[PDB]
Parts: sequence; structure tokens; C-alpha cells
Amino acid sequence: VCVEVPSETEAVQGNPMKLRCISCMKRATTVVEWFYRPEGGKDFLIYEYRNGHQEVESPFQGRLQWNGSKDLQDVSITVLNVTLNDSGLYTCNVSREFFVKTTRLIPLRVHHH
Repeated sequence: VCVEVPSETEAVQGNPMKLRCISCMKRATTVVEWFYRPEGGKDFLIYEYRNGHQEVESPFQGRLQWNGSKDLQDVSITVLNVTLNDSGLYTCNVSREFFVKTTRLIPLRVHHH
């Protein structure tokens, strides 16, 4: 069955990081938006599912990898090759029609070694 599990919030520099986002659903059109915000900055979109997985232009374009389910209850993504600079707040927005909308916040912090 579908369990809602929070994402890890600590990442090791140089490894891939899974930004977990799970929205267990009510027995359906889906939109998923992933946002990132650097310390002292503004949210910008980095990943989108909106009638398909869209190419989103961002500093993240190139290092993102989809890691979710086909049923779209798991909408996790992976950031490849993590740097100290990827620290910040990641937001996962999942909306569902035929209405719902759920938000998940990931205060991501990257470490050495």
C-alpha cells in the first residue's frame, strides 16, 4: 500500500540525492511542480509534470532525474552529483483534479566527505 514518507534532508556532497515526495491518493488529473529556493533568494520552478514531463530551464536542467511512480503518488526526483550549492529549500506541489493540492517542503542541507 501507499505510505507517505518524508524526504531525507541531509545530503553528502558528490553523491546523488533523492528528494522524496509522496502524496497518497484518494480512490484523476495530476500536476507536479518542483521549486527550489536558495538562501536569501526566490523560488523558481525546476521540474514540472503537466500533461507530460516538461523540460524546465533552470541551473538544475541537466542534473535532474525522475524517480516517481507511474500512478503518480510517488513524485520524487533525484538531483545528481550534489554540491554544497544545492543547499536550500525544495518545494513539491502536487495537485489532483476529478480537487486536491498538497505541499511538501524539503530544507535540504549538503555536507562534506
